[PDB]
Amino acid sequence: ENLPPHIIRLVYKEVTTLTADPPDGIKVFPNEEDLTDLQVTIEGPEGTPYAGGLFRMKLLLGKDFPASPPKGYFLTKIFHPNVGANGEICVNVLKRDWTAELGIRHVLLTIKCLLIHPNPESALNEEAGRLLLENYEEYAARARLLTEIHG
Ligand code: NA
Repeated sequence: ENLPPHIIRLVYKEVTTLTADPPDGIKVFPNEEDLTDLQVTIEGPEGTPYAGGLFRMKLLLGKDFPASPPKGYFLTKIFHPNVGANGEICVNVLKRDWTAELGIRHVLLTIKCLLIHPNPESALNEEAGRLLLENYEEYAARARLLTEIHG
């Protein structure tokens, strides 16, 4: 398409490998019609305020993938410093150490890991970031309540 044939091949193969052998806690649900839009679920890790939740999310392979990371959104509502009001996952965090040799597997691991260790210094959710830093117990409680409803 607007993606080079070698990127198409590499994406399709990497998505197949993710269907068969995903990171623990992660499942992928490829769309046969749009290679560029990938639905994913991530289990809220134990030992975090997201424990027990199943978080639906999607990746959109934009203009400049793999020069830039895919765009990520949580579809499951969440109270997390790095997730904005439309469910967008902070681009600046996803871009840390990004190079074009990275792919979908790294993006999904980075998101899963972000549930365990948020980065409130790059807060899209200003209140989440503030509470995490100033009153963690209240951050955790808000996040646990939302996880009970939405996860
Ligand atoms: Na962090």
